[PDB]
Amino acid sequence: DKLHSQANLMRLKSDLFNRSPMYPGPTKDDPLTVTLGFTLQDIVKADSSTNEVDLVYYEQQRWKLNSLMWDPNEYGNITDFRTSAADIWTPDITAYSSTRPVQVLSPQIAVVTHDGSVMFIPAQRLSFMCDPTGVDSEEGATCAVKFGSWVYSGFEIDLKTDTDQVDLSSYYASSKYEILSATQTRQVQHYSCCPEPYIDVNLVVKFRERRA
Amino acid sequence: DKLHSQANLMRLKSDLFNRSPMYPGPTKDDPLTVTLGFTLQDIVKADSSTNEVDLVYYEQQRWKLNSLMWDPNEYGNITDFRTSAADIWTPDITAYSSTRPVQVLSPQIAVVTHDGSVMFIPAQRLSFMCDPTGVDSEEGATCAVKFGSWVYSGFEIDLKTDTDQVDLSSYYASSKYEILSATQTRQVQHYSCCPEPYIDVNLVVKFRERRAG
Amino acid sequence: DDDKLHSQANLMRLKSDLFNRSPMYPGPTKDDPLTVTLGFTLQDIVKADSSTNEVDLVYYEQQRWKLNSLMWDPNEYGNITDFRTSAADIWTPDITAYSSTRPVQVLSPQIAVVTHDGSVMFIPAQRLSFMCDPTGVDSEEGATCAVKFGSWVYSGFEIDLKTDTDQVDLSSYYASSKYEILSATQTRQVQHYSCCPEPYIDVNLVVKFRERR
Amino acid sequence: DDDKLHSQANLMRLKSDLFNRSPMYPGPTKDDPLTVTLGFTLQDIVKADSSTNEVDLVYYEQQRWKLNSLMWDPNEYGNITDFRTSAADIWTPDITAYSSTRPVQVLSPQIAVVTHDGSVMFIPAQRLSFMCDPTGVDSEEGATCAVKFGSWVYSGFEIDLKTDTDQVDLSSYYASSKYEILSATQTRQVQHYSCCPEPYIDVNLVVKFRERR
Amino acid sequence: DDDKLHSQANLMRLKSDLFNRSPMYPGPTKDDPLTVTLGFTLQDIVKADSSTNEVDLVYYEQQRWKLNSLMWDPNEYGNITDFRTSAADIWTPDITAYSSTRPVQVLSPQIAVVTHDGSVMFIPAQRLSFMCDPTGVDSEEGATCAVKFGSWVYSGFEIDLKTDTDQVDLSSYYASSKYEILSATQTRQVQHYSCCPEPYIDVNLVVKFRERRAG
Ligand SMILES: CN1[C@@H]2CC[C@H]1C[C@@H](OC(=O)c1c[nH]c3ccccc13)C2
Ligand SMILES: CN1[C@@H]2CC[C@H]1C[C@@H](OC(=O)c1c[nH]c3ccccc13)C2
Ligand SMILES: CN1[C@@H]2CC[C@H]1C[C@@H](OC(=O)c1c[nH]c3ccccc13)C2
Ligand SMILES: CN1[C@@H]2CC[C@H]1C[C@@H](OC(=O)c1c[nH]c3ccccc13)C2
Ligand SMILES: CN1[C@@H]2CC[C@H]1C[C@@H](OC(=O)c1c[nH]c3ccccc13)C2
Repeated sequence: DKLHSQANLMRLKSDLFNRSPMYPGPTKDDPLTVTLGFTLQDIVKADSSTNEVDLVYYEQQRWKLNSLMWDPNEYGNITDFRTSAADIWTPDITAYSSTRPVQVLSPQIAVVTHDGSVMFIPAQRLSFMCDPTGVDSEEGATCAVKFGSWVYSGFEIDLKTDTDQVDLSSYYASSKYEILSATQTRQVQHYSCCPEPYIDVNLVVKFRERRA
Repeated sequence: DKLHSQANLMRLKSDLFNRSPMYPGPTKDDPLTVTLGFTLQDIVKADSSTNEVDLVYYEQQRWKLNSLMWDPNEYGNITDFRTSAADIWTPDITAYSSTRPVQVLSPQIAVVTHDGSVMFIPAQRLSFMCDPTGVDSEEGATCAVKFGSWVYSGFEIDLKTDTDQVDLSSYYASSKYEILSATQTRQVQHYSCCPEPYIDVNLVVKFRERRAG
Repeated sequence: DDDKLHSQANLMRLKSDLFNRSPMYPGPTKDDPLTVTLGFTLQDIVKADSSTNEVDLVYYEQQRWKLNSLMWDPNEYGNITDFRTSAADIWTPDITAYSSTRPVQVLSPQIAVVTHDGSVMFIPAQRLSFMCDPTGVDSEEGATCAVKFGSWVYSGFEIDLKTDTDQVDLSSYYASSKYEILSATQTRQVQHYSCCPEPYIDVNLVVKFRERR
Repeated sequence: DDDKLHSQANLMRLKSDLFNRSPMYPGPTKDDPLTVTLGFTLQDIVKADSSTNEVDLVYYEQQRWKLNSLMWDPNEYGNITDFRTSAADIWTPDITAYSSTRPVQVLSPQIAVVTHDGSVMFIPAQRLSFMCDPTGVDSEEGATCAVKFGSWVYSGFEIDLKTDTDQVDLSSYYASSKYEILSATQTRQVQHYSCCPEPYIDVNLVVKFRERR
Repeated sequence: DDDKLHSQANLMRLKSDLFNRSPMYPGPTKDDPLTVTLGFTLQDIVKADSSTNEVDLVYYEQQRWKLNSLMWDPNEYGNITDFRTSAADIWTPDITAYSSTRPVQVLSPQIAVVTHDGSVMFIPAQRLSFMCDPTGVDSEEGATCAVKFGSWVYSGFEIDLKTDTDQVDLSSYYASSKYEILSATQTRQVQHYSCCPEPYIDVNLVVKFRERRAG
């Protein structure tokens, strides 16, 4: 009974991975749109001696590849499966103003659905460039960090959000810092280096030292 | 004789691991219950500048797979064996409010028994979100951290505990912090992101600074 | 959708032909020397530690070189003119900070852009602690420090370096840094060491900076 | 020159026969138990942190055991009596500090010595933080602490431990340490846990130390 | 174009001939012993912590040895006399600090230079924390500390060591370090241990240093 479902799932993964060579990533002729979102859990530290702030959050990443679709009826009605992020292509979404390598807090496992879509939710701790002047005031401090592909232009990787409101409903209630507001907004960057635009989602956080 | 038992173990492992492929993990039609329990060894530090607390504890993980069963009589009466956690599938049990990657303090080796049960006991150090206010009072401070699958819903991984009492019999007797109470409780919740419930075990610790008499 | 499928097979075939149908490039020799263009984009001076004389910089290191072994005719691969690939898939130059005090910490994906003429562009973002006395940083005149970059093991007969400009790119310098940049230059130098009879090449990064006020 | 060629050939053949022809030792069993000889050489107490009750030791661990599967006749292999090999080529015991607070940091190469009677010698140098209250370190009496080392997953029925002496080797203890050693002993102990019907064996390192005067 | 193509081919063939056509060198033995020439270049004393008696040093080690198994005739390979290769491609000696307090942090690419006579030059740069009491560092006489380097697992019957000079290279020492070096020596020694029937060889690096002053 369960033997058959296990066999079917193995067969599906072999047909998708071991049979077909890995996705070479997007191109101008085969571009990809990645949906990004942020769930802020904690501002751990705001360092005014170096202007770095440490955030704990997760990143919702979603995209769709035709090379990952399958007919459930042809695979025991399996409609999704979990797999190691190392078995699939994942986008190179990067903070543009980190000061330390990102520290990964969640399992590098993703969910693949029969329509070819992938959902990958990396939890992480990030130190980024942030002047916390005003954090000890009622108006608070405002910092910002952009997330995008490091190496793919908007012709290969476009980004989008499902909303411009950051999810603060999991934010730690006894953090040293309360969040006043947090937005997440698509932007188009034209850097002086590079003819091709680079797309990003800009996370803007207004925050202050917790005071009743 | 011992040469034989050694060959029997090598055979069993070859049969279990190298014959059928890796267990692809649970599915809604083949769901798995993971039994979780905690053994708290030390509250190492409570940082009020950041509201992070560092715990040293073990996490008892137990589950059972049909694909790991064998007949002991077909293998020289071997009833269990130890093996690298890399040789088997393991659940993606994750602290939901960690602030640093968890640091593993013990060997990544599991015990597999002939009924297909796996016992895995990783010791580790965790920093998590905790406001230690009141730690210097008679009432002490209270913090909590949930643990569960990151990627699997309750329809794929369920959790349970064998007791609601955290195991304190190995708690370091000269810690800077004394434990007032430690409980572990199964919870079910919905997140706005997904239509399925997710299961966690919530570790709640009440603690205060040790004082001399 | 077949056209998207075709474009993918073209890319998969090109990489297969460049990488898997030949052994990696063995690096440069006296007979086939390489020129690496180096350029720096200063993002932030994060920290200036006067107790240890170390300064920490966040910057991109632009690296560019060209190999005949990476050339292809786009017309034979459906007009594919460039592609992105893991820096592990190709040879990369061993460009090293000569006065680092800690291992460089990499902040961006290790992915390069390869073009049909055989040119490679690799732009790693990095945090570097290097040797620097920040005395004067809290004055109008400010502090001056310098760090040299070059091959560790190739002399100027095998790896030559150049810059496209002597001016460090400051267009991405963090506007609310603790430190403002008075000037930042990048200059090719040639050195002889006592060890070795051949000259080594480096690019010297000189940065003048002061506490923002 | 030719003879060195023969010697190298003989060693490569031995290693190939021991490692590539037969599978790796699956570890000890109830029917084929193993005794590991364990001893400690304490080099330094680096740090004692009274705010977290963690002490940091630098030491080496002497580990020795013997496997029939690693035996060979020297006459079959050009009179070779022993060799050095990566610890990855062989099974090693999962000897673990029961009260560490951070992952152990390895200071020496992961290479072991294998002798023709199947005995193995492995001497990992390490830095360990462990649970220790340094109260009294600033007195003439000093402070005492203890840390036990044993297998994480094998009971006394699979791995037994022994010591050649109960005296910790202090002959390489750093003479200018912040802490002088008053005593250091290593004692086999048998412990029962409520979790487990089988006892586990450990070597308990007890150190008495004080601030150098 | 065609001259460069050819030289690349010769090098590719040489490396294949050295690495794939025989298994990787099993290291030295009593019958096939090796001498490593060792030397130190000190770049910076970054930190001297008197709360724990640890000093942090950035330096590089010059390591040289020679193997018959890495020899070739340049005339057979387009007159190639040397090449650069990943240190993972070759055996390297397990030269270890005897009194480190933290793992070494590597600051240079792990690549060595191989020459047709079978000699290997490997120059690992690193930051080392080692056991060192800095008392007297705030005085004219300074502080003196020492750290030995040698093989961890091979005795003198398998790995011998030599220096080219007793004078540590201080020419590249960081001129604006918090600490000035008064002197640095590097001396071969023989150590006998109770564990083992034969002695182990080390180079003892002795450094006299003090807080930088003026005038
Ligand atoms: C997301 N991106 C990061 C920064 C901009 C965009 C693309 C990559 O940067 C570049 O290509 C260059 C930067 N500076 C340069 C100078 C000469 C050539 C290229 C670049 C990585
Ligand atoms: C234990 N889990 C963590 C958080 C909830 C549950 C499942 C995983 O989260 C998601 O799938 C999403 C979170 N936020 C989202 C937003 C849009 C789509 C998916 C998600 C990882
Ligand atoms: C950029 N480089 C670093 C330092 C100089 C140049 C080449 C490499 O060093 C050497 O080969 C030697 C240094 N000191 C030595 C002493 C004896 C033999 C060789 C060397 C690495
Ligand atoms: C050295 N060892 C460490 C601790 C005891 C011995 C064996 C391992 O622990 C267990 O199996 C359990 C601990 N607590 C438990 C609770 C339920 C089931 C098993 C255990 C790891
Ligand atoms: C450089 N070396 C370090 C220390 C001496 C030499 C060889 C290695 O040590 C041993 O084998 C033992 C030390 N102490 C012991 C006690 C019983 C058995 C072996 C050893 C590592």
